[PDB]
Amino acid sequence: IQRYVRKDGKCNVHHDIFTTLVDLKWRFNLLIFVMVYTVTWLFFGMIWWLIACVTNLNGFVSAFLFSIETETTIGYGYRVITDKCPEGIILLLIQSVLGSIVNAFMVGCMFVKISQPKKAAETLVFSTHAVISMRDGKLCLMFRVGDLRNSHIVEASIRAKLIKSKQTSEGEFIPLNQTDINVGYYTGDDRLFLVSPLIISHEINQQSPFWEISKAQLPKEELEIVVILEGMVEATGMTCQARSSYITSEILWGYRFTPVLTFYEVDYNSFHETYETSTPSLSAKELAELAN
Amino acid sequence: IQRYVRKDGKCNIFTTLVDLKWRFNLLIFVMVYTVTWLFFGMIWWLIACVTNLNGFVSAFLFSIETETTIGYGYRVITDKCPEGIILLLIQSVLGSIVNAFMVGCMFVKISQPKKAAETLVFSTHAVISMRDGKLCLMFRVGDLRNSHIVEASIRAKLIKSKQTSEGEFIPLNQTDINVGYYTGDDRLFLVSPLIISHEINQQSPFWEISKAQLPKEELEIVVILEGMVEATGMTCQARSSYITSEILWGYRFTPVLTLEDGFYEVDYNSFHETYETSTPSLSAKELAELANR
Amino acid sequence: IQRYVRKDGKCNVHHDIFTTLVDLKWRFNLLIFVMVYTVTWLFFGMIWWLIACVTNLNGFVSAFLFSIETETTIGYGYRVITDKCPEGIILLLIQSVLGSIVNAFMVGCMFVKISQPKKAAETLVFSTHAVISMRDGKLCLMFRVGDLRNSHIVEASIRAKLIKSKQTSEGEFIPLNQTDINVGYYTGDDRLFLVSPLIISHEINQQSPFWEISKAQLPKEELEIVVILEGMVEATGMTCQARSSYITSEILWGYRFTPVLTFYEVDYNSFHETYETSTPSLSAKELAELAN
Amino acid sequence: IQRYVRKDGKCNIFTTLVDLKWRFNLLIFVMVYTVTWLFFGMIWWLIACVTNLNGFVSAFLFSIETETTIGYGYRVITDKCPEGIILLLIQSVLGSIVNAFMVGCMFVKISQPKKAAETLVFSTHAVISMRDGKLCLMFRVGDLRNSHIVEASIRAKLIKSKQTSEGEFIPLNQTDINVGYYTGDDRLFLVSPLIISHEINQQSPFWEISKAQLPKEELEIVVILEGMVEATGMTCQARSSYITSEILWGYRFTPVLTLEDGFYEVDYNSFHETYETSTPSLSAKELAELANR
Ligand SMILES: [K+]
Ligand SMILES: [K+]
Ligand SMILES: [K+]
Ligand SMILES: [K+]
Repeated sequence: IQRYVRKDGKCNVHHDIFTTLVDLKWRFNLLIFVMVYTVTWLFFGMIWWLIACVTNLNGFVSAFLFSIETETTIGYGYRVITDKCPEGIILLLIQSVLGSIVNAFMVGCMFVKISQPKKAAETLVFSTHAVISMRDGKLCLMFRVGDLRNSHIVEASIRAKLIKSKQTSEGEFIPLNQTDINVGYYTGDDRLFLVSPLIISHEINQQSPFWEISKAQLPKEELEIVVILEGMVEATGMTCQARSSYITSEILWGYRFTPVLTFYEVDYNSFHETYETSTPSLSAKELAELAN
Repeated sequence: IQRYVRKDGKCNIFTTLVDLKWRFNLLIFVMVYTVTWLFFGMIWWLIACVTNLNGFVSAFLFSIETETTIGYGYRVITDKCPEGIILLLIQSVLGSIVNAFMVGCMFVKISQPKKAAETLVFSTHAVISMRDGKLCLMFRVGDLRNSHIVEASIRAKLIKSKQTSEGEFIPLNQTDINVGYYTGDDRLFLVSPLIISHEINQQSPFWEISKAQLPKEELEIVVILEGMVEATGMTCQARSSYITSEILWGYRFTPVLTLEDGFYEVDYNSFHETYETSTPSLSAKELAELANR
Repeated sequence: IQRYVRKDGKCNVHHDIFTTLVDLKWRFNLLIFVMVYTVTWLFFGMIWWLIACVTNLNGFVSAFLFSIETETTIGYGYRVITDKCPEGIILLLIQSVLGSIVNAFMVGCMFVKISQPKKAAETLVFSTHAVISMRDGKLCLMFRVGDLRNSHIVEASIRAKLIKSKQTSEGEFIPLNQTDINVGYYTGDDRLFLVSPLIISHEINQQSPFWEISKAQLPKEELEIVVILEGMVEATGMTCQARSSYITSEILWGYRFTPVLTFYEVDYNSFHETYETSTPSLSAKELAELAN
Repeated sequence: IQRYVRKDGKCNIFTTLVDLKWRFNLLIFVMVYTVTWLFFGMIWWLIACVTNLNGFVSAFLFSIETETTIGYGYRVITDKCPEGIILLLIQSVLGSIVNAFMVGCMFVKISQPKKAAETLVFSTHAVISMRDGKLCLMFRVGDLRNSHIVEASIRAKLIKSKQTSEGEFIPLNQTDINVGYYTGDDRLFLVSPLIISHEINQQSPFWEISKAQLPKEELEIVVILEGMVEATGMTCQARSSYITSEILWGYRFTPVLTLEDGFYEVDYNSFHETYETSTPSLSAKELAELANR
């Protein structure tokens, strides 16, 4: 049994032309466009030849240069239009109208491909390990988060899902039952502001799915913490998502994050790195019972 | 009377054009252009500045070649008149306005949020059965697309008539169904088709409704899903509705998740399918009293 | 002392070029554009005349037709470009680049003006009177809401502000102190779905600013209920706002809305109309005290 | 060390271009076009299909007239070569890509959300004083524009260092300041400049901080306001920051609202202004203990 979300953000789960085109390399992309235009010019060029209104046209090649010069609106005036036919005068209209729509679509896509905010999502980095340790009387599940590029994407919001197999009192099996892990939702502390990389901290309370799990129970647990971080880029109001996961073994008990902060200079080497201090090995449940 | 939202989610001067079908959208535009070319072509003829123009037809080819900015140079402009030099300006400016309406209509017609979430599907039925002691109304949602949805989120309303103690009748009362609102669990991480659960508690409009009352009842659950397309800046939306007959009592969804060679296989044939299980005939209210004693 | 928000949605309170242009009539709008283009053609036409590379140009008028034919990219070829000068060849570049930006800006605006969702906000209608009456044991402040056009804008969300003069224990005067009136926020019942016109219902509870006010107290009260309704149009994901107000005298005690529903045919005449039934004249506070 | 957000809200291949100043934005583009015209012009010369072309300069005017789609017809295309007929296609297609980047950069550069809320202003100072028994941190926000903001909403974070009982130091702890989140009162109806209030209760990071501690403290309040421009589909945003010295203790905002002939007059000179009032020297915590006994 392997994981459901990989550290980078791909799902290990199998099943708008714009959204097709964005996922395509420039190799393949440039190519869509050239074709889409040629096939219109081929199509319309063939209709001029079916119309033979035309000036200086001698072969197949001559009708092409016109079709293009008409649709692109160049019109050198070596190949002009006359009045002797009804059919050619009206084709030019249907062409120039359609030559507008096909253009708009292509530029719409061309923009959507370049506008895509998928690039900004790359510098968004998650810590490699999640750590459970004590923090102000309470046992806290913690992980780091931030951006590798300082300028853009400071505003964001974190959420976390917990995926585990489940069986109900009634016996129904829920394979990937997810429940939301509170990373600051009720307070508005999940609305992040990534000046620097921040430690996101889930407080292990009575509502926490980690309530009754101790240091010993932990590795003997088949759970996965999915982490979704979505933020708005600084130069553009366009927002992008970023995911990483944490399987059971990826969570270190008794550990605490290595502070990356030292003018303010941010040390990106220490980012993923963690250290352990003396931390109770007990479930947050039993710690709270003995606290009372 | 009928429903208000169909299974496919559809309900029962610029907006007018984007609401139209493509087939017509283009047809209107063709007219819209001809009528500008007719109008402006007629003004060139009223101006007769012109070169090689002989009849009505000749002024047209110019009007078009001017507005489309082709200009073959068989029909050029001279200087002898004031009127023609300035018309060309008013034409070329107005030729941008018309163009903008078209591209405007494009961008909008395509990037509408119904057309983005077309890959999001809702299960054909809702089901009412027991989950961990609580009676639950459930339906299934799923993305066929691998292109995930940013800030995906579920919500549902119940459209049923009701009457107050004071004798006030509300013909089409709407009360929101909780589908994870208070916990955050209504913000979906939607990869595998999820089974959304409304826990029929005290606050549920389904609190008092039993197995034998279910068919006799007259109501409509509307299910709405809004996120953002990961790749575009534009929103996606998926609606669906469950009328009283599509809400199966005492049934469960067939699991769509299987482990197949370092990957998990989702069977979308099983997506809609449901199976019957032993489930109480009482309302969630009446079960609460039984368990209370 | 008059109101702060008028029934239509204007504020009785005194104090991006796109947002300037949207508010302008087509009379004035068409006009901005024509000017913006002429002034570029005048400017660039004058630079061709400063350059005198040119073919068949005789007066001021001749340089204009070129400047236009170059910027609009027409180029009839009665006025072509030669090679004898460095200056003209490079101007054409600066023109065609700037002739792109000035165009883009104009079409950007032209779209933003037509795309404006201000029109859809018109058919959005509010009831003329707000009514306080009993509804399932509880005293409820109620008002109607809906769209005059059936097709578009069914999804919306209601919120309500309450504006009243205020003075703190410490003596600070807050002239237009607003507090949010719960019209279904905590439940998600404020997320409307306007199949038909709906009665929005504020439950007068211990949190309600109308808690301690009875039928007698009501007219002797200097309060205003601001009502913001914002919804997304059906054909376009573009969303628009719509406001109406309710001053103290606009709220009828003992009254209940006339049901507009009777296939389903919606009776838009009865929309604003209301009727009174036997309703307790007591503050929701004292009614709850005697209920216990 | 310095702040992270300035008073004006600004902090301390495509995104690279939209982040640039206009002056440069255009300059880059001029190059971007010349280098395409140079490149393609050189391919026409490598092709030498051409009419009236004599030197290097002649191939340029064509390359441009072809890419810009001008085409004067002094330099036309013939049929004798295969190579030239097909280059023109690759050129005219690639001439759209470059154009799209430019318009792309336009649309984006202008409709960025900082540039929309430029009319939203924040008060220069924050103030800490008493309101209806509760100690309150307040700041003022205001729209100079009459064009209102759809779904306007306030939020604030406090950037202060702290240390846990277990000896864990958090260099730049962020804890959200409540400015109406739980009630809905953080959704602003923003016409008149509002005085946003954080009630310094048990949950406030300012709970324990007194008058004499205030200056000695090292923290940063960040204030963020997001709504939508009523007229455009695009978002607007206003940031500002209040460093420890901009938070006046025991002060109050001067009222900006006056009744003047069937209308109300807002004085924006008074917007930023504050006045001192008798206010306790204790923390909101210590006042709570005094009142408790
Ligand atoms: K052209
Ligand atoms: K041309
Ligand atoms: K020509
Ligand atoms: K031409």
